[PDB]
Amino acid sequence: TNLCPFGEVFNATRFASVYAWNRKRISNCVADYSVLYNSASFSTFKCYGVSPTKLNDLCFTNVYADSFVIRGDEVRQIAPGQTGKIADYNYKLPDDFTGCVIAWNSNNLDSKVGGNYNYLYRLFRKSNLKPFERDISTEIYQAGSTPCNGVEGFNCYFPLQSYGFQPTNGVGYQPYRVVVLSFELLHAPATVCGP
Amino acid sequence: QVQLVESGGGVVQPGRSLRLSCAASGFTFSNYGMHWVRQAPGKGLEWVAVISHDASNKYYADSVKGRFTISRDNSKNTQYLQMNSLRAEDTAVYYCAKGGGYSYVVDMGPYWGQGTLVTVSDIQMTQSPSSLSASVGDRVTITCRASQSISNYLNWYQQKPGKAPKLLIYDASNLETGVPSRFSGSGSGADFTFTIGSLQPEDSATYYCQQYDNLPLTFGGGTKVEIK
Amino acid sequence: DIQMTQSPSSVSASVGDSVTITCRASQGISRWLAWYQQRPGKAPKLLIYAAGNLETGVPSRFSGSGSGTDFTLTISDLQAEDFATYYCQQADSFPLTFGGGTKVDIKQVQLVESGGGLVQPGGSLRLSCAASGFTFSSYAMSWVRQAPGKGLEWVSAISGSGGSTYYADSVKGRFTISRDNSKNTLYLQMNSLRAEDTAVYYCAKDHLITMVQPEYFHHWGQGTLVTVS
Ligand SMILES: *[C@@H]1O[C@H](CO)[C@@H](O)[C@H](O)[C@H]1NC(C)=O
Repeated sequence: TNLCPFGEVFNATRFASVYAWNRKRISNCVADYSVLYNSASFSTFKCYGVSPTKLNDLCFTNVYADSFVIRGDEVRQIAPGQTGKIADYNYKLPDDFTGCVIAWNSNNLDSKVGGNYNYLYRLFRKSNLKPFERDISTEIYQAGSTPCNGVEGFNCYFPLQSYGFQPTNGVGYQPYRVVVLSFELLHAPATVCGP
Repeated sequence: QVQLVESGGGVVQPGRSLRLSCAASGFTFSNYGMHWVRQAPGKGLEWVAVISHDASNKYYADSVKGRFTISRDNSKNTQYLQMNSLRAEDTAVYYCAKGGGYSYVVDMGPYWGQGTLVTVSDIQMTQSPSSLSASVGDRVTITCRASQSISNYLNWYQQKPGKAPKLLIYDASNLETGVPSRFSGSGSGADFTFTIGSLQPEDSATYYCQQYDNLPLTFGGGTKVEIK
Repeated sequence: DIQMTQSPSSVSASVGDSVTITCRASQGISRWLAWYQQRPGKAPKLLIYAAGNLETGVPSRFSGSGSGTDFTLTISDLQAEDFATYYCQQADSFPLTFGGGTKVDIKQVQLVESGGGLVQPGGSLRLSCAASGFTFSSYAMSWVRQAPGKGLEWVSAISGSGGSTYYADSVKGRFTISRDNSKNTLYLQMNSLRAEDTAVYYCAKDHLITMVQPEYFHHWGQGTLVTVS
């Protein structure tokens, strides 16, 4: 009787940026989704494919968890068939997504008096991102026709922009923690059932 | 019932072209993607190339760049690898591995083929010691350093002679099914340690450590363990 | 303006006793605090970050608690190697402020610093911080100095790209900080030295990837002594 270590990922002290989201693999344990579904502490709980109404009696081969931090206005962009800065340049989901996402407000931890500038996002890219693709490059973007030559100047901008978080900001400009769960199903023994 | 087989092996003179084929079964091949790994006789492992789930992003190694081409055909559950201008240092055993679904090209696990023999007639990981000897019931400790921070993105392999590598420890000391509790590990950041308890005669093999933090996959030097 | 008051100033105990230390703040700092210990003749070592997050190498015998304004630190069993000086600092507003310190009595990455020396008052000096084994441009670097008989004091910091500069109130207009990404080195150019500028200067770094703000200090250097007379 091994319990799935969900405490290490949901109750983690430090989270990752949206452009560098962390991925964790969970296997060979027993998971109780009823406790998570009855926490009354998550602002948003909406997902497609599987019904959250007590469907923990299913066996899956593996479970993958993705974590990142965004603001309130960009929470809607984390959904299949969505467009925006995040959906195109930072995190893209397939149209046939099979999983669930959990988001809650964390203004009491991630905010900082005077401004917290350690959270960044990508604003310039040559083309849209494919689903489940991670880009961590820091190459100087060429906006016009004059090559940047590795230096910043006219029509040469850094591809990353830093979030500005303050405790006095509005609800639409407050940090939010997002957790994404994915279920894999193959011709495998599928030891992850969680009765 | 996931199986992988190799085809197309042979002997060719330098300056010609050869093509290999790998067939997959037991899963949806259409939206996962595969890897290519080779191992020279008497040397370590080396990552070659990877393809996406829709044949839109292809990546190669520095030593095979410009001469190797990877192709996909989502109609027969087969994979193609085109080799041009083969040289003397291309004599190695080639394995086709299973990757991560969609555009996750940094996923790789316990899914290896039997391998084929072809003969022609960044982050740096250091592993120490290069060799080790012990008695029947000694304790074995292996260290695998890293060139930078890779977080918890390290796993360990075991390879018996004449056989494909076997995964024992994955994702920073998480045990895998069908593995005894004797094997264990610890570490995070840039320092990792692999530990073996009360040794047994059937533990004589070579162990490797490899990282999957970024696209260029790199392996460890290796350590041979024999009973004294 | 955000100075932290630390009590008690000193405490004496035997082996097996329990010692508690309180660190207050002028205003709420949420969960931005750290604890350090410094043995005589050695650089400070981090023990607890955030509020109660134990370090991997520190034994589970050290515990911390508190949030907002009141913070406490407790040692379960006192041993012969637990006698040192402890400090508390905040990392949410600039400039960063350290604690007074508490005295307890018996009852991969490499950093090299050079450039210290004796100079006439009113002169100038330049210090260099050398870093290797990691990505220099992915972290923010800070300069910290300690008086020969006083506590720590935060001097200045530099951003990971070089576009942001932070200076203390007692060094503005006379000090300058810069970095060279190509050579993987950090610079500290200072002018108009006074007799009150004699201290051992340290080079600090954070374990986590921080690009704009230094926050905590996980790695410390060896230090250079500068004497003005
Ligand atoms: C996280 O911690 C809180 C309080 O410590 C607890 O109520 C919650 O169940 C924890 N999360 C998980 C997934 O156990």
